[PDB]
Order: sequence, then C-alpha cells, then structure tokens
Amino acid sequence: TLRVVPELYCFDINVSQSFFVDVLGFEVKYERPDEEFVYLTLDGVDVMLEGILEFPLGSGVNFQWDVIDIEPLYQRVNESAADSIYLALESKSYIATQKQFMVQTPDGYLFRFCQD
Amino acid sequence: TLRVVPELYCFDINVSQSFFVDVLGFEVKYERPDEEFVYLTLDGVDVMLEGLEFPLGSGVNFQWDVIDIEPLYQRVNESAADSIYLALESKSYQIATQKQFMVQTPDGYLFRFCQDI
Repeated sequence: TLRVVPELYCFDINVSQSFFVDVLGFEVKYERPDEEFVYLTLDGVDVMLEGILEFPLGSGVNFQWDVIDIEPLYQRVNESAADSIYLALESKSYIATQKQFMVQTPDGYLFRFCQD
Repeated sequence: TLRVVPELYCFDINVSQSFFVDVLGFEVKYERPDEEFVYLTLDGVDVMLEGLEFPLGSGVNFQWDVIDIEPLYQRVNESAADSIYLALESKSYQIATQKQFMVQTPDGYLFRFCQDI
C-alpha cells in the first residue's frame, strides 16, 4: 500500500495535463484548480502535476514517499545528516492529518517522506 | 502490482548509496557493480541509483509499469511521435522479457514505460 508518488512541476499546466490525458491516456482522479494541481493515475499508478547533469539534479520533481515510521526516520536523519533536512517535520491537516518532512540528497533530489 | 520506480543518476554512486542506506535506512536489494547500478527499497517502495528551466527532471528516469504497452505506444506514435525518446523494444535476460519505450513530456520529464511478459 506504500508508494512513491512523483509530484511534477509544470510550466503550462493545461499543456501538461492534456499530454498526460490525451496522449498517454491517464485519468484525472481529482484537482485543485486554483492551485493548478492535478492528481492523475494510469491503472492505479499515480502522478501529481503542479503548475507554476548539473547540481541540483531532479529539478521540478518532488518525490512524495510513503513511510511506516515517520518519527523514527526523522530522528535517524537528524542524527546522521541534519543538514540534509530540507523541510522540518510537520503535521499537515485537512480531521485527516499527514506528518511529513523533506530531505535533499547529495545529488540534489528532493524527497517528501509522508505518513497519514 | 504496477508501480513507478524512479531511476536516479548519481555523481558518485558510492556516496549516494551510502546516503540512502546509512542516512535513510534503505536496503540494497541487488546491484550490477560494473554498471554502477543499485536497486534499493524502503519497506517495499523501490528506487534505482545509477552512477526551473526546460528540460526539467534532469537525471531522472521514471520506470513506469503499464498493463498493455502496445496500445499505449501506438497512440503516442500517432499523436506525438516527436516525443518518443526510445522506440518500443522487447528487452530480454536469461528467457524473461520486458517491452519498453521512453517518452519525454512537454516539460522535459523522461518516462520509461514497461510491460513484463
């Protein structure tokens, strides 16, 4: 049930959404128009679109990564490479809550570890 | 069973592997040393390591599992052939085969769609 859902930043959200839907055949599961946010899936494999080899690599990509131990992992990272923490641990809610924090790897990739 | 497994280019494969294993707690499932390739997982979620301006996502290749790659490829070839990065091919190893093709989205992201069997 744990998955990594890439969140891709797009220059022209309508252009990107059309490519994914019309060309690749993805289906829109839901959206947040005012944020130019689109959650898509292709047979159960999901991807997120959000409108706007040199370090940092992976520009525009944010790996939303499901974990089972958000607190222990956060403490493990603070204990071994605190400077790699990009966004501090937080509880984001809508009540439904999702704890998460971000890390930047040595290559520049950004990971958003999450747990509901 | 279908998943998307990101493959990340690394400046120094040893440094990146140590970061994922030591700092993040990932486990190496298997490797291909002479290729500087490493396959890792964190409780079932996998990632591959390999040693804002267009194109975005440099260094990333999304290995994306699909159910029926043939109809997908024919539609891409029809309505967006210039977006094809790697043409459809059947890749095999000792016989296990996987069909795949790569496409670049308008923003520059590279997707490697794959279908087993």
